[PDB]
Amino acid sequence: MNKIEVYKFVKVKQLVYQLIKLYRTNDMNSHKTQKDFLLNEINDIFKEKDIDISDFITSIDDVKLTKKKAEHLLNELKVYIQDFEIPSSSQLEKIFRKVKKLKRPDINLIDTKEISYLGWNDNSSNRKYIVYKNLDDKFEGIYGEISPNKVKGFCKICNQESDTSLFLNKTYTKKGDYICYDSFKCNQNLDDINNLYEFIVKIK
Ligand SMILES: [Zn+2]
Repeated sequence: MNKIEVYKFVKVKQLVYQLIKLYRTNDMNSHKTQKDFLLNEINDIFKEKDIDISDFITSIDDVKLTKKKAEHLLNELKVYIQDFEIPSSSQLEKIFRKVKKLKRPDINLIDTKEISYLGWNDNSSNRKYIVYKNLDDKFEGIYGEISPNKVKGFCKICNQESDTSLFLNKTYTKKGDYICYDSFKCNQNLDDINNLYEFIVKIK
């Protein structure tokens, strides 16, 4: 309501580092239009949700900004992040109703302001489970086979280069693609939940 999704925070962060790239070019005269662009993208992410960010905007509009100063201010923003809600045991069991033996994720390994989706591996069946909220704000889930033999490439969820493996959904006729073996690393890269929805749609 007065907070933002984890994936929007990843985007805000990506925009702040882009500002630093511009500042690294010692010629803000040529890059003024880009600067105002970046600043307005960050602000709009908060305007949508009625959060006052005219403050952080002022703070970051400074050619002498660097990583450290940015990170502190960004960490101060973490307070506005809508945490990922992890389903109860019965909700999880219902999502994966057909799975008789369901390995649960380790809640100690999970920071809920750092995930847009919950992805965890069951190495004993070479499986990955993925849980998320859909467009109607309700839980969905999928699982599939993922080989532990990783190959470097573009993850088809977050679109970045990572240690990836082929995730095969049942849908046999198998549908799938290469994704981050480690979904927690993926979630640090994922700047648009739509990317996950489009992956799901194409393999489901
Ligand atoms: Zn990824």
